[PDB]
Amino acid sequence: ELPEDPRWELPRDRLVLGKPLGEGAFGQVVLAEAIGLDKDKPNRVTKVAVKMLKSDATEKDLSDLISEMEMMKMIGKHKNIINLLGACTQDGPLYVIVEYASKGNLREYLQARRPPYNPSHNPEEQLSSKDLVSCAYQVARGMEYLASKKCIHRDLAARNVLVTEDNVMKIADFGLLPVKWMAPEALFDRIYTHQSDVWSFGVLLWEIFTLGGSPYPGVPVEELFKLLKEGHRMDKPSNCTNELYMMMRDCWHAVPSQRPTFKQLVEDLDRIVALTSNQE
Ligand SMILES: C=CC(=O)Nc1cccc(CN2C(=O)N(c3c(Cl)c(OC)cc(OC)c3Cl)Cc3cnc(NCCCCN(CC)CC)nc32)c1
Repeated sequence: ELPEDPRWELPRDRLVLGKPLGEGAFGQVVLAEAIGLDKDKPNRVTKVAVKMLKSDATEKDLSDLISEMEMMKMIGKHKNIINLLGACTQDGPLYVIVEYASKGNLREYLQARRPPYNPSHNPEEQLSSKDLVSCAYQVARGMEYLASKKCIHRDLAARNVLVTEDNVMKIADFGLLPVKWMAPEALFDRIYTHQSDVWSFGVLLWEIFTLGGSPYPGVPVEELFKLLKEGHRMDKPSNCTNELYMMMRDCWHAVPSQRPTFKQLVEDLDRIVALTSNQE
């Protein structure tokens, strides 16, 4: 069986399992309430997300779940990633307990906040110019942290960033459609690096300032890798500054070594957030 780890072990009865949050590839996720997660305050209830194996699951799904958990232990804590909070490993089925993000993925969040095409049946308040740039900064901070711990994401996109109740951006699914976020060298040669994540961040920036737009709209998968070699880049979003468009373009450098780092992107975005007003 799985060995115990008392750094992360929470008893099974301390977890009140709630409604489904989504069905992942490795397993199913559910909303839950953890009693006495902070052992200093044992009478408190904390809303958490809980990952478990599906009904029709195999030995490969178990080892991938265990690998994700163990990877999350090593990477450590940061405000702008989904953090490991605990695990139930002993009594029966494996539960992996992580932070909960009540507002869902960044793409749907942004799409819902478009002016009333807005696909949501429940629209929300429009995001200011400073809010959009702040979102990019936080996502860059998370990636800066992940990169500093030698973690290569391999699928950074607005759909894999989650948003908390307090509107904190959190990188999701980092311890493991998609071709349009891949750098040419990842798409062609399967070479994933921190620089290929930087390319992906550029597509994520374009998602932010299109309020969750589909990149390369109407472009087939077969056409894209040719068009990227020819030097095609996405045009500036209608409601985007030239500075922020230049940042996307720098992320989309054909030569990987010429892309900025997340360290530098965080510094550039820090300056732009200060220079951007809330009145816009
Ligand atoms: C819009 C849906 C949406 O974004 N769904 C979604 C997207 C990605 C991931 C999930 C499921 N889930 C994980 O996989 N997460 C996750 C993550 Cl990101 C992870 O990467 C490090 C590792 C995990 O297990 C080890 C889990 Cl469970 C945690 C999580 C946190 N908050 C939510 N809120 C949905 C709260 C969504 C509730 N919505 C109403 C139906 C709000 C619009 N969902 C989480 C759901």
